[PDB]
Amino acid sequence: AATRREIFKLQFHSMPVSNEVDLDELILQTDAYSGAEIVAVCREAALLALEEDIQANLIMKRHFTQALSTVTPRIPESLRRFYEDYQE
Amino acid sequence: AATNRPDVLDTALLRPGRLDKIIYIPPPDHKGRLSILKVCTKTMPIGPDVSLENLAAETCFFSGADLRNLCTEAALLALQENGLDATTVKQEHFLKSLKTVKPSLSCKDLALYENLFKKEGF
Repeated sequence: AATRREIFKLQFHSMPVSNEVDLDELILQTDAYSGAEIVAVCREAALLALEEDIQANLIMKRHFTQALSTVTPRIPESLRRFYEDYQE
Repeated sequence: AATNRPDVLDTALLRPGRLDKIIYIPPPDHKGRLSILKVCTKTMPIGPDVSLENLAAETCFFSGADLRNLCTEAALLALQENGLDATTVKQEHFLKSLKTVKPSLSCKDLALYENLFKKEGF
């Protein structure tokens, strides 16, 4: 959770994001996400906010809900259970 | 001659006249694993909280080389978590290093030798 907050803070430095979004709710929904996929969620939510008003200034919360439904974790739950049982 | 897979070996090499007095190198036991840990922790500064008998009870299916890796990595974790200048290896560093050193033996390999042991071949 602390690593994913630093990945989100590097990408939110450049993009114009509104203050309506909640960062803690996005951290909880992006469990089992690789670091390259958090860049892809932030890139796709900027493109979806451009489509509903070419001249866009800010990104809302509803774009992030649609962007997380399109981009999924590639890692299945069989490999998640194996790599946590190997450390135990 | 030394080998670790003696099932592949030729029967004519193991004959009276060629190669006799076969000796078995036992995978270690509890009294034996306590003596390996005293050799490795001879030079290392060990604090007086560490008990080596409790570590040897939890240790099972270890080889001799994996006991050397456990004392190496528990010593490196004391330098990481207590700075570059430290004279302390505590008991909790050894238990924290059991999560990152895994056993390299099983009952599949161990019952192979004790079957050849039983005639069959050797």
